[PDB]
Amino acid sequence: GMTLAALCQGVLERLDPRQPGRQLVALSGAPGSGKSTLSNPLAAALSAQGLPAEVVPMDGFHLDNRLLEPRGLLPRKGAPETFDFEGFQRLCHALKHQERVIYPLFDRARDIAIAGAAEVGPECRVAIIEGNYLLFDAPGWRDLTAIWDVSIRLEVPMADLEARLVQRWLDHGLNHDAAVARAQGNDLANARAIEAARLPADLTWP
Repeated sequence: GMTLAALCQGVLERLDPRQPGRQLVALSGAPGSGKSTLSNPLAAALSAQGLPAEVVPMDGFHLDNRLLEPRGLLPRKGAPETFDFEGFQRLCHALKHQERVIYPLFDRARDIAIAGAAEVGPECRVAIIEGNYLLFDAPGWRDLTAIWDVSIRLEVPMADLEARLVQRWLDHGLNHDAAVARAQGNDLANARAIEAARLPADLTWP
């Protein structure tokens, strides 16, 4: 019930042109929410209105499997406790007042996070930070809401998330039974934890 145009305008109205440094806009979804398909056009819309914006994903902050494994966390990769929270938090802080900030990008195919893979530069006025746990009512995570200048929740029904996740796994070459089991495991449990621990957003799409 909201157009991208109205989303862009709503973000702009809520930002403060007089505010020193870089502004942060959070877009929080769940696994399967397709959040990157919203954040990127939003970045482009804002840039077109004279606010150069870029999308900064949180995925680069996954711990490596070599850490997760001995901790018994490997089967839950994607869960909040499988992220470098303190490192992500440090990035969010750096983005406000550092001119130039290097950060990691997650390589899905290789199932690793690559350090030194991306940079937010001084020309960027707004960072749209996208992730699953940006409005998440848990220790540490809940403190992030204080950092955001504007926050957006991407709201997708659980049923829709599931279907999208199964397709994901089907694409990966899993058969249907397997794809369902895989999705119903981790991803959907995370989606559920997210729904169970919602912090309020400035704006909700759609």
